[PDB]
Amino acid sequence: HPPEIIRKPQNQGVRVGGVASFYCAARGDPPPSIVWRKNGKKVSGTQSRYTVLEQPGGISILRIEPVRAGRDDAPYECVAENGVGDAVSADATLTIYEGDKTPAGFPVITQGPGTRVIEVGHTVLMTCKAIGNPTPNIYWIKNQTKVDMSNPRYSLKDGFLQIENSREEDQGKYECVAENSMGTEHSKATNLYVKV
Repeated sequence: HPPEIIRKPQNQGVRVGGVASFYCAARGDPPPSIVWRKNGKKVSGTQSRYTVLEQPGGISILRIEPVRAGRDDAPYECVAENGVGDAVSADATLTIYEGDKTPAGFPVITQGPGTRVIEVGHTVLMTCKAIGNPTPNIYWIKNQTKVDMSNPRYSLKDGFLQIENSREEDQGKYECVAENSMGTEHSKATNLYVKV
């Protein structure tokens, strides 16, 4: 059976020097593989600044950082192939904004997470203060992948990430992402250290 894309990548508008990422998810029988194309050519995670992350659920993420004007702004494609003769694809473009040429209402992170040390068993609240029009959605990434918010110790409070009863496992490099219809901004990433 032909594969189907259950989550299409979305156009991204990002500031020069920032982080861009596209998400794609596909499934099928036989199970499909996902590849990313840029200007019609395969993208390889072997090249610097480009990273391809796979996760269970048929998920592939293309992450680019830092983005360079003239180099990374292009139409991309997610292509899901089953290896037996069928493929499907979905397009998404990366638009890069230099200087103050951002769309009006583009998300601004006025305070991102800062370097923090927390004692085991203590609660930490990581700040992400962002503004935009529309009001931005906020989500959290640790070590390049979305934080699993189904963890009962993790929750969002007005966009801030709360980790209760911290464990050594929680340590890592966190960033928040502020997104709306006008663009996407990643905060600088910072270390959470858990002191035992």
